[PDB]
Amino acid sequence: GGRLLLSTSLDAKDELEERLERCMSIVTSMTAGVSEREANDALNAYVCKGLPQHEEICLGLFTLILTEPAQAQKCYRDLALVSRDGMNIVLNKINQILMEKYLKLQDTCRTQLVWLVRELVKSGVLGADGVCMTFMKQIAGGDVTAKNIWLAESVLDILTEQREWVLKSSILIAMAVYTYLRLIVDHHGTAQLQALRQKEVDFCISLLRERFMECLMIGRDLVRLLQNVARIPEFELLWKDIIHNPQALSPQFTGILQLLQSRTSRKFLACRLTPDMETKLLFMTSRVRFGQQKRYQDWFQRQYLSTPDSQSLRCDLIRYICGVVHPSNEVLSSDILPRWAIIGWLLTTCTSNVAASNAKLALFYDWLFFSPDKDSIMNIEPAILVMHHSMKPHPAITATLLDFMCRIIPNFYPPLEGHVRQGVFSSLNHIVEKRVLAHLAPLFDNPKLDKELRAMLREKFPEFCS
Amino acid sequence: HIAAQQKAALQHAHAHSSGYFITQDSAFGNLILPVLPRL
Amino acid sequence: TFVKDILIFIVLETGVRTCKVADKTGSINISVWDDVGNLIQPGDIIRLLTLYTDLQKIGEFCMVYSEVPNFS
Repeated sequence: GGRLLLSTSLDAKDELEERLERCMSIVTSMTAGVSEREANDALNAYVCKGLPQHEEICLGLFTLILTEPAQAQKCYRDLALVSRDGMNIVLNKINQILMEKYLKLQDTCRTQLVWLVRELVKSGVLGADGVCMTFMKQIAGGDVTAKNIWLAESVLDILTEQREWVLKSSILIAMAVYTYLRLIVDHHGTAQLQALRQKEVDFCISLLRERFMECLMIGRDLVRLLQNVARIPEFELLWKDIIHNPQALSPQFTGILQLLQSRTSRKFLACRLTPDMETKLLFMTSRVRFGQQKRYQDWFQRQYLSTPDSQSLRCDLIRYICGVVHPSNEVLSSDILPRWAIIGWLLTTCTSNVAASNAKLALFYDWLFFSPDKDSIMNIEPAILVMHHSMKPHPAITATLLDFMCRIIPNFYPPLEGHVRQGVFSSLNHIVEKRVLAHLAPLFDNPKLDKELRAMLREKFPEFCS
Repeated sequence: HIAAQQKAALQHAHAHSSGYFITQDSAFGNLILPVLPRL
Repeated sequence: TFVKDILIFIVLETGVRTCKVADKTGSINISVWDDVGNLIQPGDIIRLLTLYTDLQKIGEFCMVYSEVPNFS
């Protein structure tokens, strides 16, 4: 039984934990039975003998900080004094722990690791912004367990207290805004959650108002996050400014169109999946044979999608599948589980009308302002392929998506109806030109579809229904 | 049925979601749509 | 070292303590007990008619397998 990670009788011994425990032993042996100056003298002498030695001491002190709260302040002081690489090796192991081990990290160590990161930020350690981003990635969307909520609030408190430092990094501002705008949606239904949500709201609003042009690098998906929190009073006010006074946010911000015509970086789409979610989704989309997906979907569903609070996660997964996962031609031609089949599965797991509606919009988000010189066929193809392949086994899925596509055009934002119609038109034309679907008429005028739905399609897009 | 169906769907969205929604007379499961705020 | 020759497999089902596991060559029942039996979960990748014993979990989810043939 180690002190760093939780382990059951069933669990194999962790190599990273094993190594860190040996580093700690090396440190404690050179510091046992001596003063505090004699200890620092020996550590300094040893560290100077090379970088493998430097690594052992730095990681040993690091591990003491995580496992021994009574010694942590002293060990952090000693770490800062002996470090010869600007604490690069420590930040590396922190990121590795966060990316690979967080789910097994013991409670004491999680607490200590947040304390440590706060210290690194205060010290202005190089790469601390990257550690904060890696830490945020571990806050799971659609998860209101006590441990997850604790992390959301712990990270937020660091960012709030060290806001002046936060302001030094444009990308950290945008990542923090993206992350917390999304988390705000999950934080209701309890006193603790109400308190947390208000803190997140005030934090995001402040960055949005003080640094709007930095936040604007997010692009189109920022609008999606903002519409999802639109009924919160501070965001109603922000939306009024976005629509009526965009120059008040920034003289470089002309209005909402500018944001909607700029596609979102994969960096943002990926940050809202934890590492375990990415690993499992990437595996399903690269290694699982079509027709063999049931148990994998069951496993994923049980871990990530089996609560009412978890419904919000579906939209993050959909955007990720559509905007991040772009399988190679080899995979595309093989019998591997296609992206459309995963989307179809995710759609059917919606337990509420709200979650279903949000999921449909997320699926279509790149269609709305689609431009073939910018946006990729890969982003819009799952929606059309879900519709095509569902027609025979699940016609209701096809029908609901076709109805959504028609209704979203005048409604998404009425003053931009002409742009949205042009986006959907361009998406469909691109789908045909790229031979994703060589002909739309067999779909838009399929005999299995309700005739009134087909009349609406022919009214909207007569050029495609012949 | 059908205005009553729209009313109920919108009420459920308002109760549990901070998103902006409008109603539609959809016969295909789109009684509400998430859209941009209208002033 | 493969299932069909009857060791690494993935846990498909948990059944009182019977578990269906599988690799790329097919499935097989294995009898486990004690607290380990309460620890094993569907999706677990374990390093080890009915199979008998140690058991170590080396990961989860990301393993290709086949349900057939069911060698039990």
